[PDB]
Amino acid sequence: GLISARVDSHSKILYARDVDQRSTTFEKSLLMGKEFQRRAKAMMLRAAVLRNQIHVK
Amino acid sequence: EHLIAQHSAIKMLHSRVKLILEYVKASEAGEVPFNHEILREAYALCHCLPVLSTDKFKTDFYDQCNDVGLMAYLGTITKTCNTMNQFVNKFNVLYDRQ
Amino acid sequence: FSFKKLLDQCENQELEAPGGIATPPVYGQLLALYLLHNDMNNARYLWKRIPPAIKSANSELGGIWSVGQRIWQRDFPGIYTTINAHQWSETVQPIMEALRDATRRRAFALVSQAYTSIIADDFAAFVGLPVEEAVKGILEQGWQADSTTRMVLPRKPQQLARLTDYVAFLEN
Amino acid sequence: SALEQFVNSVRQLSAQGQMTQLCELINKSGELLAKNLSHLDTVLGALDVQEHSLGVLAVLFVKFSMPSVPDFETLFSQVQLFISTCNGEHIRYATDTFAGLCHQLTNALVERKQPLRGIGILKQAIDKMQMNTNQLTSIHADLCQLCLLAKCFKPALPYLDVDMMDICKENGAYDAKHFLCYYYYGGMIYTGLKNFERALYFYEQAITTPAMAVSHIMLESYKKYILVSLILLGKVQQLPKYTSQIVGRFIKPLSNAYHELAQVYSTNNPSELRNLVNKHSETFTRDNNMGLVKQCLSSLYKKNIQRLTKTFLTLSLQDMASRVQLSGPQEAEKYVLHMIEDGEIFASINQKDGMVSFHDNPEKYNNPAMLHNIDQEMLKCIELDERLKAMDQEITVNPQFVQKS
Amino acid sequence: KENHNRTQQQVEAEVTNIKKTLKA
Repeated sequence: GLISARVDSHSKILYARDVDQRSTTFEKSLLMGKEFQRRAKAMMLRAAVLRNQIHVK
Repeated sequence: EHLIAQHSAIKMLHSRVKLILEYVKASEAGEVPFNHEILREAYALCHCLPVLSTDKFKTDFYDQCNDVGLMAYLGTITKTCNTMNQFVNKFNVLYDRQ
Repeated sequence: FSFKKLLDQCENQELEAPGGIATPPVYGQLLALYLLHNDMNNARYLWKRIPPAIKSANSELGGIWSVGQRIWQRDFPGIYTTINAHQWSETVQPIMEALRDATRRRAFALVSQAYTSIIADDFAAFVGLPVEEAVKGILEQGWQADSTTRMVLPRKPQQLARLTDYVAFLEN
Repeated sequence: SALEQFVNSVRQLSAQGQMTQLCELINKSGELLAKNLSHLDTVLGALDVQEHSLGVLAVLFVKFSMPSVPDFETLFSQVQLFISTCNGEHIRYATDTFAGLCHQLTNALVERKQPLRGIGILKQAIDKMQMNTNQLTSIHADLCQLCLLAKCFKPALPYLDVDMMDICKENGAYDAKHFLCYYYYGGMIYTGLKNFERALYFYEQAITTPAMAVSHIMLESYKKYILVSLILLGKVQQLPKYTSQIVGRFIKPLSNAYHELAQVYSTNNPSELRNLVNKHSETFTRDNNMGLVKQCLSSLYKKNIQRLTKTFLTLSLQDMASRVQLSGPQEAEKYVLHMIEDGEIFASINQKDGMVSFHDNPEKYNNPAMLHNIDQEMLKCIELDERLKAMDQEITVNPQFVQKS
Repeated sequence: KENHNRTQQQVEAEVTNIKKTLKA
């Protein structure tokens, strides 16, 4: 991540990539939402198993 | 309240458009002596629609829709975070186990 | 559509069985359908699900499985060669050729996407049609081909209620 | 004549309340050593559907009935007709015994060669006994085990795609073994169907069960979780913090081969990965984890090819093959073609120069399809919040609450 | 909005009822 660039080895040219702030914001927000949903649905199951006092003896 | 505020203005626009349409219908057959100027202005008004039906507008509109949708998704996530915080707090004060 | 109801019928047929094992024709039909929908995981699991004795009893299952291995390795030119090795039963005679057509379309996608320039021989092997399909590329589809190099060039081809629901959820 | 009085009491107790007396009477079993119920069974079974005889079936299955008292077909048909046509509500009053019956059915099917025909029976039993469509029961574990053993993963999909909320108590007979094995078998079913994200979720749920001892199901879940995290992701996902601190110090040393497999996987060198796989081939073959290890081997190449796009806009076939060590331009071309076909990468192949160009500009997020996707995500989040609020109100209305606060 | 308010007030009534009967 020191240099934001892309190498084209056909013509041997170092281009500069431009991060699309809108697209990267959207994808980061969607990934965060997916992670949130997974974490919450795991926490609900953990609450269910702790309410039942389920554990391995 | 917001939709009633929009309703109050759409009602006025509908009233004006209905009055113009009634004038055109009356001047059509025999009711009111028609003015060429007013009829031509009504034709121009009809030719003014659709308003900005270009492909460039249809992209900016969906840009705005997706921006507001992302904001709504983040607000929903925040609200669910608050609700799960409250649920976790009550679960901890009821099932408190050390 | 009717395909959904047909799949529902196969699900019903598979659901109940005299001993958990159904007739060989319906097993072959299910395996062919699994191959048709590219659901290869369930296809191979059905293949190992078949008991070894009935599996070795009939060679139609062997041919269907060989087609399955050919399509599993994504060996496109050999799919058509293997599908033509054996003769299928009459009740599935016209549909299996349809499966071939489906694979045809699949290959077309794999040429339209993921290929800027494709060798004519490799394109013909992927689509299966020897030389004539190349013509269909230029005259009908609209591509631009050139001779003496054999380089095919593919070309890449109700709301207000929702917002009210969102605001109602957020405001309460 | 004790039997006549007993059956008269059973008939009168039906549709008349006092279910506790009936339940205690069925619990007072073991003295019915006579096996002459076969001829008298088919007189009242058809009449008034099947609102009874669950206890008699349970006490018939377990008392030294190895080949189901050499009447396997008749007993199987009996339980088939019982489950297919049942009230569903009255038997829900005593689920425990029902679950036990299902367990016995599993023990009668997985043994010799035929665990398949019973899938469609526990399939109806699950939705016949459970509270709602999202409620974990011990029969879920048996259904998952039958689907795993019979190599028929499709029927269990509707009972794995839903997220469990609350677990049926089964009169205190729901052991943690049922939970662990259900989640482990769901993970194996999902890995069989190449659904690695949900498989990782299932394995993590199995691992994070509170415990104080070492369980073989937990250890196998840990191994397969490591493998699935190496396949789907490029690294072993960190386990959630709310795990038992004692079980997490003994299982890890046991699964050291998989941890060093991840350690050598993180070096992005396929040769060392293959050498170490050959070095502990015995461990993977004994644990039946082979096939997942080869999938890790292929995923290393796929991840190297994907990482090539994080630096290059356009690369030669020979250069790519030398960088990611496929030893041949044709193998690299086939790998990239398969990667684009599956949608894991955005690239195109130009055979005129033998070159691969990565077009890392997929989406602009300005189309109604993304609007619909965000709508679906928002709907899922809203239903999640509604479930959380319902659980919160339920925990508030509970009498023990407020009294303790 | 009216359904949310009704549910909130019903929950409030139930909790104060349980609090009253719990003070024996």
